[PDB]
Amino acid sequence: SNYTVKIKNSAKSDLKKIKHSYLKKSFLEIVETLKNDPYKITQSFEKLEPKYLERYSRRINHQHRVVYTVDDRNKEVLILSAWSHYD
Amino acid sequence: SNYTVKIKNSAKSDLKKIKHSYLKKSFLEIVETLKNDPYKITQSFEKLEPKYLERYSRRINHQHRVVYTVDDRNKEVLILSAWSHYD
Amino acid sequence: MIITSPTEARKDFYQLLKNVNNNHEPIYISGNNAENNAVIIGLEDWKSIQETIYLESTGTMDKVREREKDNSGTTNIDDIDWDNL
Amino acid sequence: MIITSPTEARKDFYQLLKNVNNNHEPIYISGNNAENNAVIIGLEDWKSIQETIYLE
Amino acid sequence: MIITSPTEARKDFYQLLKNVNNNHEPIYISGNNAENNAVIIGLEDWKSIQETIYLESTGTMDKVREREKDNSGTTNIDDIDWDNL
Amino acid sequence: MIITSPTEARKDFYQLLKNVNNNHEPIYISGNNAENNAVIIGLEDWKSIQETIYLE
Repeated sequence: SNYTVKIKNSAKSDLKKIKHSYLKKSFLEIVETLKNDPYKITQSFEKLEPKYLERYSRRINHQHRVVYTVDDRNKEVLILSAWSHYD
Repeated sequence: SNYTVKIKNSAKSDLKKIKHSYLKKSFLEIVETLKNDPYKITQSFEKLEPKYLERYSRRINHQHRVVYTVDDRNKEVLILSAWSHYD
Repeated sequence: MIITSPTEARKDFYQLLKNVNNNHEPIYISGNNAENNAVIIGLEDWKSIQETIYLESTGTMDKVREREKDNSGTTNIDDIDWDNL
Repeated sequence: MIITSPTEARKDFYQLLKNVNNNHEPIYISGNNAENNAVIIGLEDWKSIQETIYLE
Repeated sequence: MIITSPTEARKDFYQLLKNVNNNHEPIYISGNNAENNAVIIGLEDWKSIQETIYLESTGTMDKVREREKDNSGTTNIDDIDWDNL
Repeated sequence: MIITSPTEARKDFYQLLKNVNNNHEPIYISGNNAENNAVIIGLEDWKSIQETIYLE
């Protein structure tokens, strides 16, 4: 019902691109869903392949995704990417 | 109905990746279409945006495109990319 | 730009679909709650848009724009030595 | 991927408008001919797409 | 792995669409030519695949796999100061 | 981007198989029962997709 949402520090450069592209509002709406139910079928939530690795994605918009995994044991969401354009 | 098909020299390295990914035959079918009619409605032919720049694409496979322009006066097709991945 | 309300768009919806495809121009749908504003685009025009954004997001268009401006010259495709590659 | 007919899109229209903006996924409208085929995309997603296509 | 000919796929087509969604198991169509070789997949199963291919083609999954492996630690998302960005 | 019904897909079955392999784009099948929807994709494209996902 509640999760800790963290981000790999090597992924924080994505957040600056999210900010400069005026997508911070859409990104933290995803963060709020990740805090409550990271499996809620909203924001085009998808289970990435191969599904045994249990990586997930949510759409910040049509181009960019939040890619993350979930530690169901300790109830913690690890954001691994918040920018889906090759830079 | 012939067109001349040229590739930018800086795009030659794309062809190396085409060859070693077994995409050569598909790429050469696109070339043969470009020689006859680079506007033929096959191979998922698309007019790229912004359309005033008059760039086009055809699909080598699900992932990779031939991106090109067309000199209609001289009947010359210029391939600018044949590999849609960063490496 | 063509702008209509959600109410008016819903009534004349079949004509809207016909118009986006005939005129190749999007219709904008603007209501009181700007949260639910949207755009309607003909499917064929959408595919060119989708193809472009895909090639942008892969870095292909950035590479294509550089290659247009470099002085590398061209080579006739029939001159490519495929065995050497 | 949400695919609907023109008639069902007409009926569920107001819900489609908010789903499109919430899910950031376009609704595909497909019918029996080309005059009936379109997509619905959120205005803000569409503006971001317009930015990606018209760079400096 | 279900392999069937184009003729038998066409005959049982309506049931194949049901089985591909119920079993979540793709159906391989293999005929005498390459142009008639194809795969039928349920739409929701396809969307997971489609989304993954997009993230792979943009290089995002490479950076995801890199960052999973590195030793950079994790900052809590509420601790991020967007003004120091 | 062909979006067709299961009935029309069965009717044009052989041309659709050719189209998916020549265009390297999937054909989407959307019926009145939205959860029996499906996708047809060329075999070679499918194999390249699978190896991209499952490569060690």
